[PDB]
Amino acid sequence: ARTKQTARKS
Amino acid sequence: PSYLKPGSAVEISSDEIGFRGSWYMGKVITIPVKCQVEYTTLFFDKEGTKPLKEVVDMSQLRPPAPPEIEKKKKIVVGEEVDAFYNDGWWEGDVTEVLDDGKFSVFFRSSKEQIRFRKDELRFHREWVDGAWK
Ligand SMILES: [N+]
Repeated sequence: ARTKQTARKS
Repeated sequence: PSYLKPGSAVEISSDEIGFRGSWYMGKVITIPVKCQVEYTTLFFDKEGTKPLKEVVDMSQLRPPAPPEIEKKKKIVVGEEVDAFYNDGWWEGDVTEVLDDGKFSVFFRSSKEQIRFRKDELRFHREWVDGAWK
């Protein structure tokens, strides 16, 4: 359920 | 390019901000220079019904990191590693080797400092012109 929004560090 | 065939397993990289230093897992979907990939670990939706697909640069792709003398080898202060984090592999440098056999890893890009278990780390490899290293 990882998304780009909750994976990005910035 | 042999590994870029539709169905092939690849690690994906980004030039995008916030994804500095990461290899995420995935597979090729179409090749035309840019091509289309489907992430293994990232989704459009928080509910995981739709695997994230993106159009990236071949420059941005690479084969699955090469695979028991390799994994039993000890990790040292100063070794370059990828840590499995946010469901992908992020490169940092080993700053501390800890008493319980855990490691503290510095991430130069995000100024983060995070501890990991050995099972959460793989040795960092580089993919240059068809060869590893
Ligand atoms: N990414």
